[PDB]
Amino acid sequence: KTVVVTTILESPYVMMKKNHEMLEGNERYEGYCVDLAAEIAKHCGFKYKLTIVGDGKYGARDADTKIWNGMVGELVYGKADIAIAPLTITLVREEVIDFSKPFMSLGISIMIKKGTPIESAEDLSKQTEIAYGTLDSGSTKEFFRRSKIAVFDKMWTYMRSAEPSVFVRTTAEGVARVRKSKGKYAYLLESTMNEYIEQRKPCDTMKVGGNLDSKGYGIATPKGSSLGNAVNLAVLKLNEQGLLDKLKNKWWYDKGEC
Amino acid sequence: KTVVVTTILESPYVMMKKNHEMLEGNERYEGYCVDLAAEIAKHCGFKYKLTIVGDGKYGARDADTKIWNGMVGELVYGKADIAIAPLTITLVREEVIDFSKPFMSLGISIMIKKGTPIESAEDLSKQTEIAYGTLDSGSTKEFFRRSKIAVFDKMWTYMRSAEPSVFVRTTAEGVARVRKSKGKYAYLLESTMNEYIEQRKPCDTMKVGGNLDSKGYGIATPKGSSLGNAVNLAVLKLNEQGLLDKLKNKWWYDKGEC
Ligand SMILES: N[C@@H](Cn1cc([N+](=O)[O-])c(=O)[nH]c1=O)C(=O)O
Ligand SMILES: N[C@@H](Cn1cc([N+](=O)[O-])c(=O)[nH]c1=O)C(=O)O
Ligand SMILES: [Zn+2]
Ligand SMILES: [Zn+2]
Ligand SMILES: [Zn+2]
Repeated sequence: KTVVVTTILESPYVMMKKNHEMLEGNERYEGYCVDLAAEIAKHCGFKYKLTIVGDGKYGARDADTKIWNGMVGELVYGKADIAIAPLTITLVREEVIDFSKPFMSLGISIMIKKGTPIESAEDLSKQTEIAYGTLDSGSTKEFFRRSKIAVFDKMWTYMRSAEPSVFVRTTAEGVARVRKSKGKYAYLLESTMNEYIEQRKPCDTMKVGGNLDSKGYGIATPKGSSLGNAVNLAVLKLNEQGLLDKLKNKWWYDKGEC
Repeated sequence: KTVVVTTILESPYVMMKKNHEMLEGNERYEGYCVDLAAEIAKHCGFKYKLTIVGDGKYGARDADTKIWNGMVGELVYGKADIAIAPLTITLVREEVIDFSKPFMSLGISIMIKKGTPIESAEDLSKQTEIAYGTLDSGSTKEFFRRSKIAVFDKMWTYMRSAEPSVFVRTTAEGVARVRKSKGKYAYLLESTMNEYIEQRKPCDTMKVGGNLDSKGYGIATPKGSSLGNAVNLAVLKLNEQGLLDKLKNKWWYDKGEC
């Protein structure tokens, strides 16, 4: 009866409260997705427990073992009832789990250390001085692997063969590498996260250019789950009553340090 | 079985071609949604007929009789098998029809005659010299009817009681009203249509401000349609292959005149 919610530690969606040691259950966490979970739970009339995905991944199918990892895996193998996180709606995932309508729009975007002479993906592709990479597991990497658009395939060819690895294990690892590399590393990441990091100290990064693509984050449930329909109606309700915009502002711009 | 597709005359989604005489059937029409129809038809593998919704409406539910009109009505009562149109995904609709994931994102925006002293919704609401309204039936009018945000309810209050009616039966009628009102009428409408008009001769209007909200267009099917799942996976496939971005560029900005 208590609904197990799988999610991921990724600011500002889900963060440990300063003092989580003294708190328990859901109280240990805070963020956009924590607020959204409370709201969905409330408008669906269920009680829930938040849990952080064990392997810290979003969800991909291993080619060899054909096994699903990450949050998607937790839903597929029945370890969780619902996932509320910055989880991208994709065709390959839609084939094994259900998604609500998107609660947030976004696209792949470019993060640079301020001053870097890059204005676009095309710019990145036509040069080698400035290295670039992505979160080495998720829909961003997958976007580039699969793309048939020339500029993106050109970038993918570079990135897959670059040594040392241009790929990073976490978003933070990616930001730090931008910040620390005197403008010789650029980072391709989802626009929402780019915009968030842009308003954080030391305020030395920026988003350049437009998004390379358009997609959305959705709340996921196991196929044929009994929560799917209600959860979906809830996201639509909360979007129309302005909540989702409220929450974006609270966690992005009301907190802005720049 | 040939699939009856319901849609609506709205540029650049569905428009009559210049030479539609001597053309027959699906060939009389061109537009973003026409190309969209064809591609979905190839990827779910069916044959279809394009038909323009008889009453020229998007879809709303008569409070009195509780009957659905517009394209939504045609799905609900079994007159059409699928709507492919700039149809907004909303809560009241998702309760009686099925939507695919969004094929396009957008928001309510303001259109002015060039030179009009308005920069935002607040500006509209704080004055009376300049009249304003919406498509008198659709998701936009409903957004204002329902809004609790002070500025939008302030506008709504004015709008509902305005004389003469500031509402219009078609986008075309709204734009003509802006163009001929010498700047005394501003028009609230979806960002996609606003962006398109701004790039067309006589090039005398402009989109001012940001979007007042965020949402999507989806393809709709009757609840429990066999087509439901297939079309959904098709929209995700097209978005990921970059086709949708291709169509948007072809129809919006390769067609610019200003
Ligand atoms: N949303 C993604 C995971 N994911 C996250 C980030 N990020 O945290 O900004 C990214 O830059 N790229 C990516 O694929 C998923 O669903 O795979
Ligand atoms: N997409 C809407 C209908 N609809 C369309 C336009 N338009 O064509 O830009 C508008 O300005 N307002 C509106 O409610 C829905 O489906 O009701
Ligand atoms: Zn800690
Ligand atoms: Zn609530
Ligand atoms: Zn195709």
